[PDB]
Amino acid sequence: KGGLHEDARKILQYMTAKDVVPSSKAYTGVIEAFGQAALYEEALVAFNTMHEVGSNPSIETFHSLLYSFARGGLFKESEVILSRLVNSGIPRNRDTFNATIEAYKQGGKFEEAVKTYVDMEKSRCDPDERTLEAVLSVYSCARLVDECREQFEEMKASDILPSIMCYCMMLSVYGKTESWDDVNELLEEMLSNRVSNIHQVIGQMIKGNYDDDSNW
Amino acid sequence: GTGFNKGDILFYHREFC
Repeated sequence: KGGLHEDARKILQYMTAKDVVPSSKAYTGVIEAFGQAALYEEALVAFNTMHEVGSNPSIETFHSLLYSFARGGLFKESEVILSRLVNSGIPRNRDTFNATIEAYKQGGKFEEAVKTYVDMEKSRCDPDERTLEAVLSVYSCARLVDECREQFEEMKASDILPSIMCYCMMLSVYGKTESWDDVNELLEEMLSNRVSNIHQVIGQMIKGNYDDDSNW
Repeated sequence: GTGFNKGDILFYHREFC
């Protein structure tokens, strides 16, 4: 969880040196630890070692692999893992769908990203805030202000206390087209933010009010 | 007569591709 790949590797080597067969959960943990630091080869080696010792992969292992590959944009590995899942027969939860969405988003395949989005909407499962966050990010990246603003006004109507991600993505997309009026009108409601402190701090610091040594 | 003189590595480790 903390992305301490070196410590996880040290613990794995220590527990292997004492004739202890590692469990599937421990291997999943070390795999996700290696994937945090973009060390894909070590994560794949650990995943391969899982089968050697008999510790079969679980759904958590596939989720960790999908997230690690999606962060780096390795969508070929994403589709390989999806094929592995489909031939394994494991049901695909929202994690698989949104991991695929963000993998295609980071890989730049916007059209295939929205194709997978509508494929997910067709079958089942309710998209969480993460799925709409991913679709908003992929829309903002591919120079689409209209879809971004539509999704922004649709999602904020659910009284969900919109997160930092949506505000930063909106600021980015508005700065793409030099929509200084939109940036200012978002900042006016962003500055106060009576509910949370993180939004207030980031909104004050982006404008330059916190650049001082005592204010940083 | 005939009785004389008493008569797995490299697996689960393939290239991921």
